[PDB]
Amino acid sequence: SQTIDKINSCYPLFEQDEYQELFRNKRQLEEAHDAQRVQEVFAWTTTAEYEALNFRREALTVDPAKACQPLGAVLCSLGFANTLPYVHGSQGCVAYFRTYFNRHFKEPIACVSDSMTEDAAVFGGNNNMNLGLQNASALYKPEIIAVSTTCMAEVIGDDLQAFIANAKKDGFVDSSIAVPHAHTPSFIGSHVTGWDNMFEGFAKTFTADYQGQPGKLPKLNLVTGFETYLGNFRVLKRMMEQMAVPCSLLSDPSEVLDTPADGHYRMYSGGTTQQEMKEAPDAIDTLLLQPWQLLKSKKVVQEMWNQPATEVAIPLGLAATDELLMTVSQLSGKPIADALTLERGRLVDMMLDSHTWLHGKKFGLYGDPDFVMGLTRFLLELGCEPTVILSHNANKRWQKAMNKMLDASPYGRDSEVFINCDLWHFRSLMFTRQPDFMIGNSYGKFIQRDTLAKGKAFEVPLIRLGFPLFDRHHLHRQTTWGYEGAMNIVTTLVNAVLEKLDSDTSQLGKTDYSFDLVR
Amino acid sequence: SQTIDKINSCYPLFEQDEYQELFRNKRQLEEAHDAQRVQEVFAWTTTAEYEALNFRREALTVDPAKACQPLGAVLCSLGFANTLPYVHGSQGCVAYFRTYFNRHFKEPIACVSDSMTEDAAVFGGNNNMNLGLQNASALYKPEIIAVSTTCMAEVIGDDLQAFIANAKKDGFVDSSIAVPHAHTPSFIGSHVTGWDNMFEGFAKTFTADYQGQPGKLPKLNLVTGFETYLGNFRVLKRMMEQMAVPCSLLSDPSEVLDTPADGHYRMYSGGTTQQEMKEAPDAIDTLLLQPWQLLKSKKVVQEMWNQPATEVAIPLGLAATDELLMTVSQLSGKPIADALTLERGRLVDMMLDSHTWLHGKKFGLYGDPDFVMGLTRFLLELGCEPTVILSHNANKRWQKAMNKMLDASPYGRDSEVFINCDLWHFRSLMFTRQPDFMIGNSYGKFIQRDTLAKGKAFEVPLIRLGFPLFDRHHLHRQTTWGYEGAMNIVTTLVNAVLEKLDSDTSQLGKTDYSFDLVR
Amino acid sequence: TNATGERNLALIQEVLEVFPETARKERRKHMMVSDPKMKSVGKCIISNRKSQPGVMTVRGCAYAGSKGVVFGPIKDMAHISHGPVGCGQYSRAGRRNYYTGVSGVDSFGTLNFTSDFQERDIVFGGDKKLSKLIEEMELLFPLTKGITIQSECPVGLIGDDISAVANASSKALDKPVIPVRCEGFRGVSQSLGHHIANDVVRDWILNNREGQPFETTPYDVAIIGDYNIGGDAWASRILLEEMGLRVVAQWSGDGTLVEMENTPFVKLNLVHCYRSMNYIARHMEEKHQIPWMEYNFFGPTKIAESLRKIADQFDDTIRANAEAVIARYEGQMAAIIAKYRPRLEGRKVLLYMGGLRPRHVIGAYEDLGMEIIAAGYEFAHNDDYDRTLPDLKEGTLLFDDASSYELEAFVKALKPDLIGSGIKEKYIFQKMGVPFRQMHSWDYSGPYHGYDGFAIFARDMDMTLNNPAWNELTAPWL
Amino acid sequence: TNATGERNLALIQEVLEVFPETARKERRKHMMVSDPKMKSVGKCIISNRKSQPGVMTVRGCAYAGSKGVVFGPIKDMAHISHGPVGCGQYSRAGRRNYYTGVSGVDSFGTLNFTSDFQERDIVFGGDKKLSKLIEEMELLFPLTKGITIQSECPVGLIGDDISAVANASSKALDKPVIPVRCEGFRGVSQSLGHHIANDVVRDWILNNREGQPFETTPYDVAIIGDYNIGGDAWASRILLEEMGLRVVAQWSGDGTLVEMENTPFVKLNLVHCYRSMNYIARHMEEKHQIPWMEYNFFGPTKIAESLRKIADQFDDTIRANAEAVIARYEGQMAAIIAKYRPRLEGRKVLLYMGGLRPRHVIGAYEDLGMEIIAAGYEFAHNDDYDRTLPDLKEGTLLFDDASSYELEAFVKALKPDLIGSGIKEKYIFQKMGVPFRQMHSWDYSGPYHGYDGFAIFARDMDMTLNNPAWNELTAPWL
Ligand code: CFM
Ligand code: CFM
Ligand code: CLF
Ligand SMILES: [Cl-]
Ligand SMILES: [Cl-]
Ligand SMILES: [Mg+2]
Ligand SMILES: [Mg+2]
Ligand SMILES: [Mg+2]
Repeated sequence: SQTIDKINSCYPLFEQDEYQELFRNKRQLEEAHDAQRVQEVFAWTTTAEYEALNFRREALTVDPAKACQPLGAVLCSLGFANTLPYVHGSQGCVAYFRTYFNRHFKEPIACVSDSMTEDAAVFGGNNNMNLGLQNASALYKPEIIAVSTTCMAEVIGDDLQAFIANAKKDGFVDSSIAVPHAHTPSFIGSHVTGWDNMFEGFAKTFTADYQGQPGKLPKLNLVTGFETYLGNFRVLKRMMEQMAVPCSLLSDPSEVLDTPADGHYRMYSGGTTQQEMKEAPDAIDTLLLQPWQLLKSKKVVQEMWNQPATEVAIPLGLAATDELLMTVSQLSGKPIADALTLERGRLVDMMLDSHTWLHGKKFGLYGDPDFVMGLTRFLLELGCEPTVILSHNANKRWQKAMNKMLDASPYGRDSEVFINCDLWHFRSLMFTRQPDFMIGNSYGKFIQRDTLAKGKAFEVPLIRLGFPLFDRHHLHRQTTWGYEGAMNIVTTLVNAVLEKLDSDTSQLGKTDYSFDLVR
Repeated sequence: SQTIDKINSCYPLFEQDEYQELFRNKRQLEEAHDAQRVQEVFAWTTTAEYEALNFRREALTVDPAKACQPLGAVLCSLGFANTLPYVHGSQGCVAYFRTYFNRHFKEPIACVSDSMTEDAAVFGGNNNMNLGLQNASALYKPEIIAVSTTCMAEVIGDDLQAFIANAKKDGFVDSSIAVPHAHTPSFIGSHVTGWDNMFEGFAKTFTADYQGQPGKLPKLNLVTGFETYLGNFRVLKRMMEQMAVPCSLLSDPSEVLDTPADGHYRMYSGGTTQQEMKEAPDAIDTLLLQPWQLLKSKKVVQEMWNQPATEVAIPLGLAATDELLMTVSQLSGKPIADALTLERGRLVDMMLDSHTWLHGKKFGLYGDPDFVMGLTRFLLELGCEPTVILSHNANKRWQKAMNKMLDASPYGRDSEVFINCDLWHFRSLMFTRQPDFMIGNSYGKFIQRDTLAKGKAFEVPLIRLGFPLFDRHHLHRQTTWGYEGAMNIVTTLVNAVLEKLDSDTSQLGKTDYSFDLVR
Repeated sequence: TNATGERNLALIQEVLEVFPETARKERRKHMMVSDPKMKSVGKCIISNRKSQPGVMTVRGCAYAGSKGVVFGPIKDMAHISHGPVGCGQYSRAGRRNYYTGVSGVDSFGTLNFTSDFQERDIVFGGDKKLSKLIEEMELLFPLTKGITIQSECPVGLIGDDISAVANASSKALDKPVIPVRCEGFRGVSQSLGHHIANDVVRDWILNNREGQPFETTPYDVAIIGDYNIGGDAWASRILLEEMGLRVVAQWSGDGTLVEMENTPFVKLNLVHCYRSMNYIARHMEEKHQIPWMEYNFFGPTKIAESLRKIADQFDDTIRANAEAVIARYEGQMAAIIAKYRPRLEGRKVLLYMGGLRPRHVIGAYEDLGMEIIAAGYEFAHNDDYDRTLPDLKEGTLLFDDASSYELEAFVKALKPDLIGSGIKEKYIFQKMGVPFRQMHSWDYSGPYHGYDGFAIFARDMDMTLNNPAWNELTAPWL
Repeated sequence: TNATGERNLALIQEVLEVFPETARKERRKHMMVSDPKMKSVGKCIISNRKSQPGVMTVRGCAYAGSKGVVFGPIKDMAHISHGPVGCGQYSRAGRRNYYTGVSGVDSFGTLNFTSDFQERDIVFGGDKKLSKLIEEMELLFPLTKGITIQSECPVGLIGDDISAVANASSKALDKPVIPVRCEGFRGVSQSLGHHIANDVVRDWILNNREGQPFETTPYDVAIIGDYNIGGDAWASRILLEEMGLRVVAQWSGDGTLVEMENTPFVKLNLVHCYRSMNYIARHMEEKHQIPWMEYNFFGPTKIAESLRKIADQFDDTIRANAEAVIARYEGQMAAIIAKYRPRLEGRKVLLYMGGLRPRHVIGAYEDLGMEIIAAGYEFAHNDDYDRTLPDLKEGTLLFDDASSYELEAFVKALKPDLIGSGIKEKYIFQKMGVPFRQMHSWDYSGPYHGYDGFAIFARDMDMTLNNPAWNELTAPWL
């Protein structure tokens, strides 16, 4: 039942007596395991014994912490001006890529499929490509149609290059439209692989035959790789403007992912222009900011464009931001701006002011390989201990570099790094290694719940940094790179500590001797 | 006891068995009231009967939500370049003003006393003023010594103006130093009155003999009043730069409250310059952004500077920010910048994206009068219900304006406004009116703790917006005005709703049918 | 037709002028204007065809229909997304098919089990990996009652034989292990996934307790086709149990393999979602002689009609019980109409959802005084269009498998006061200044079924249509 | 003196050069360099003098010493900040004088009770308001054991008579109502507030149970002058009870009116903070013939010394117990020293706090091999400086009531590795690149007394002195 003055949604409607009774009655018809047996099995799943069995898996994956290649190609493609992402293959994939980004960004996501079905399974997807490019061009009027693929297309071996040439020659798509492509098999690598593959296709389309000369333009290009915080595209531009060093981001979806609600729907907004991509080989250099995933993009830069591809670490944290700005200064010959040095000192002031709550705190963390390395680095710089470090889509070379960084640090002595392991592995580790907190995305909420069910003393609270973030709003606007993003990370970490300490000391007459006003 | 591998601080050290035994033994020497009696009294303090007696108070104040005048004079004084705040009177006051701001800003706070003691109580404090100005000048070399008073100085009737005139006459303070003053009696008004009184002292000292001409300089002055968010000073300057309208803030402590940790202590940094204050009468107009407390500042602008003192609401929320920009545009003749209309539309997108979690939510809130009026207005604009609205230091004229606003809103039908009431009064209202959440400062943690002790169903979580914020770090960096500040507010409110809903639905096997991944 | 029908026929013409001539002619057969004198759509519309390539169809795939819709909600079984990692990750906990249990222990709906195909699996086949995965599953998740294998695109394309693996593993574990060939390249939309899944249930689940004793009552029923979005099926089940019926099974919201195996013993199948589960209802009538009927638990008019018709299949005791249940909730219903109908009446709605709700929720909107000016489906068949005609006012725009272009153009021209559609549509229409409610996920609210759900539905349409922020899209200086 | 002493005497002369002549000469008598053969300071330093106007002294007032330090901690009494609103608000829950209880019900330390003087109270006097306040307090806070009235500056200046009010209200309530004339202009610092408060305790609390039955033991003691910062007094109490003593009272950390009233029945007073509570200890010796002794529970060297001396006031049983307690914690101590001494040995520390800790913590620092290079107090008296001399290395700078200017100049010249001081000093010295630990509030950590506190102290000094952020104050390009 419901009362008119206070209508209850699902929770807490179903807590009402009539629904508790309903559930008792339904449970009699399910042949439910006995409650003691369920409790026994749950307790068993929290043990070291269970963990050893869990870590023997070779074939089953449970709660993965990665997505497939085309998702990354779509995000890359969204970063160019007047570009329509197009995924050649089966349509289910495109409903899911759009929905996945919709729920993180809270924004519309334009992306089409050419709807290959069983017919296309037999004959090849050439008809779908021809009609799909013609219909997409007619309805959405893109300047660029950025083609990637679904696994069906890859298995059947559709020749993308040849289909796209055949479409233009036959008049299905106007020749003035740019149609970069990339093969993005979801059974290789992950969504970060797709992003790098898509970027290589844009670079081929816009620069293959170009006679470039590095330093002809006194600019630097920046390439972010797969990144879903709007503030990171924006802070890079802001710091380069303070440095007075001209810059293009190559793939910048930060305007099309944040159009205003002003009565108009804008499918296209901002983004890297064709002029910026076509003149990219003339820059001094191109800085690949997530180096572990930008592998083919480094080959573009060095082999096609004959630029240095000056190695840079992901610009997360104080030291890594310092290194980015020293690299920008060395390449450009311009001094670091006094406003940036002031911002740096304010970050250090925050670090000193908050260090007693962070020093020695233990964290678990997971995510993409570049992000996990960057955040692990900054945690060591804060005097925190990243004890459990997992990246499902990382490789052995990355894991070797991680252990090298950890071994060198006073704060990496109890740190364990896991690759090709998923969140059901991470869940066991939260039970056995019990860090103070875990840093993850919204899938970590289930692990927090699981650890709390063992008991309040075992709960590992989640700190949301990463992707996807589906259960809080507007975190996608944040910044995690530069001094600005390090300020966010410091504030988020310290206040997570303080919120948990307040909760633990909030029991009137029991633990509130330490419920201090001032912290 | 302690083990070398995991040293425990106070909490949770005192949870250990040996300390629980210590406490049970110590309790036997206290003639404690029995637990049953203490429980009975706690329960009675949550009731409507206790509330009625609580609201009969005419003499006892418990848990005030205001501070005293000189605190606000110190903060106003910190906002002028090379200015040393000086409080004529008893030194205990200055130790407390410094400490109070140290704990909110996590920064050093320069302020001196002239240490009036029993001798000055009988002779008056003219000797303390002479020596105090002389010693402060020598030690700290300020360009401006900005003098306010403590209650001892007020009660004994120290003639501030005469004392300073004597110090000048007798060579205790050099002619190169400006010494603006204000009487700031703590038994009148609150800290907001001290800020306004201090501002009037600066206006007299720097402008009284000046023959100004409004619009000789094509600029606007802005006066914030008592404000402890660094982002609010910054956002105003950033929006004015985007408008291309020259501006000065008159009192801007945001640089001296955020100096870098670079190996140097800087007692002075930034601030309104003497040139800005002295040329203030030549601006087009001065906009008083917290109008209820800026009473003598309005008389300055109209009676001394013969400027319009165009009325503006505190620029908190979407409509009040639109109204500030339309006012700036109308007075300057300059159009609203396209970047500001873009930012406005992104705030509206956020409001639409998050509205289903905020609509109909009930809030209690307290703070200073201008802040509470602005936050109540924005909550009504979000379709929230500000059911319990308290401002300890607000007056009857403010209350009449609040009730007029609430009567005109569909979302103000159940709202009750309380003035001259404190947080013990607020505590009863959280028990009897039980809003969903309460917006307040760190003193509200004890009310959250008290409501949770009645039961989990009765808990009213605190959302921290106001001053002082002592138990989280770096919230003083944030912004609450402008579109930028409204984005912080919206994000803060919806994610408080979602954090609470996750917590409520996080019991494995019980309420986690609604622990949804996507929200 | 009337002046609305004429304006809508002109609008169809104007909207479709953008399409290349071939697609244009094809698309014109997917839209029409309703006529209250028409019992069947006949030739007026076509549906369940392939989507036009490249037009940004809203549709999903057969794996969404099978794993995402029919099998994923079954709480006591582990469902494997078999293929590369994407499909299972994007559909992990996206659909709010509520259930109670202890996650990862006796209930598995929020875990994503996958065989995470790598290139090696494409090249040598994934059947050995699947068999080893199932062994590891059983070791780590011993309380599963059964396991399903949801094929993704590559599995049939590389020639794997998951039915051979399922047969061998079922014997090895001594539990049902059920193979589903719901590769997304099959069919044209989510719809073929439903059909595929119903055929699999028919062969691999429904006969599992054939010939066994089962204690019946005269009032045993099953809820067929309610996936318990936000607890919709619980808000429905309560009314049927209050009317003296025993709900033996719920397919598949909060559902169990056990309940499904016990469904052939019921007296009457109650079909809510006709599109997704009419197949198995027809099968149970033909094989087990169990009658079935379609019903609608959206809003008071439909609920009362449904309770009375369901009770009419039994006897006078259940007939009297239906009147008693309706009388019991009449004060709640009157209060909801009195508070919210004045805030909503007269306002115009556009609906676009998958295969049931675009017609099914119309009564509840009409109970709140609202009018449907256009209704469409992603993947419905012509028998769904036929069933939509009785609840449309003359001249209403009725359409099928719309592109994003077409939805945007219909919205711009028709200017509905409120739109009900999905997550991919939400943030576009909000930026256009049109109040929007997600009518798949309930915009994280619900339930909307039942008497308790009608309160929430009314609350939610008012909250969003009348929110104060819709008056602020234009800056006040513009 | 030695080389270190000469450098400090030259630094003294250089620092004071900025002061106007009058102040310069006065300030010179507040600083000296220590001599290890000196047992008394004599004429070498002066202290407990007014502060210099305008110099930014660190000191507070007598209300801070009475309300904030001595009475504020007593949990079972309500303490009224009587006067305008500031004093009570800035001192609300600033000092971490821990206690257990039910806030607002049987324990009141975190509530801020005040009479919120307004202009009419200054013109017409506050006694009528105070009497009404106390009636309202009794109605809303019935479980107080007693009430104190802490006067702020205006009260005595306007001629109010709170003693008459306290006597009348005590009769009406049948509970102790204690008037304190601790107006902040009285005296020169927090110190006179201590002395005022002790005299008030002497006359309004201590005699309340004279001649009343009380069941004693031979080993009854009171902890005098431990305000339980971060649970310091609990970490001290546990050791005394482990040694076989009964701690009848704790003054006043986690303290009660009842414990204080039972204090004249103990066998021995154990004074930790000499400065704040030596007055009442001497009084109890005179009036009740209770012996008292000073002790120090900072670090293992001082704890062992104190346990042995305390036990030497009793009998052979407590003497043996002292050895057994020291032996029981030896392993713990040795493991702390072996882990943290190597990380801290040889580092130099400057200390600046109120009236006790600047000398009291030196042993703990020495137990981790750290060296104190300068020590000063805000408000100590010459008997405190006398008590500092035994624990300084020859030539150490010893100073009194330093301005911000002097402390900054000392730190720039001495270049301590670590500073221990208060909240107004913390953020200045951190920006100067000097590791800083709050040694009043323990930087929100503690306890630091006792064996359990030594482990936390060591962890904390290491945490801050060796933190990796201290190598980042200078940008890498500079
Ligand atoms: S879009 Fe239902 S035929 Fe199917 S997931 Fe939604 S309108 Fe589906 S009612 Fe159902 S619970 Fe659905 S809302 Fe039939 S199940 S393939 Mo998207
Ligand atoms: S500054 Fe103690 S004589 Fe008094 S509050 Fe701190 S060095 Fe006080 S030990 Fe004590 S608990 Fe203290 S730390 Fe004597 S009580 S007026 Mo500021
Ligand atoms: S139509 Fe449907 S969702 Fe698409 S793949 Fe096919 S079953 Fe699946 Fe899958 S891993 Fe990624 S999302 Fe695809 S490219 Fe393949
Ligand atoms: Cl990698
Ligand atoms: Cl006011
Ligand atoms: Mg949005
Ligand atoms: Mg700081
Ligand atoms: Mg169950």
